[PDB]
Amino acid sequence: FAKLVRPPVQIYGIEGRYATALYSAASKQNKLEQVEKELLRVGQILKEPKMAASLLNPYVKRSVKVKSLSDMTAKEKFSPLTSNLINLLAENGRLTNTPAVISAFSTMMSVHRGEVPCTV
Amino acid sequence: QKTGTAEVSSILEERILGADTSVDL
Repeated sequence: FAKLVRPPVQIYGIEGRYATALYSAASKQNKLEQVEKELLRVGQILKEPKMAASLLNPYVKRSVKVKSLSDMTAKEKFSPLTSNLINLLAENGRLTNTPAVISAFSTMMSVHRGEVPCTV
Repeated sequence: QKTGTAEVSSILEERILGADTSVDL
């Protein structure tokens, strides 16, 4: 009981593999923008102060949230790489640290372009 | 507690494409 430390938090492993295991196919189809830009919307939807209460409210439940997620993506017009990983985020109660998983996507995307020469 | 995951997003990619194997069991 004397001093206190506060380390930052970003990129870890199972959360980073969620974006790299879904965008790994996007890297071959050139969807890093289709998956990195749509995933950011999930972080803003939970970061929003009016929407943050709806995602953390105890009434959304889990089975009901699965239908609300698919019924929201239908109006959000997500991309071909954002209507599957979205369920995993709301499948096992993963809407608390969901923005940290999107940040790892930007760091993993840098490793998909560094080893891919495509300029003339 | 609420835990128990095994790279589910990785196995899901194989179901949609599954085009990368190198003798691994």
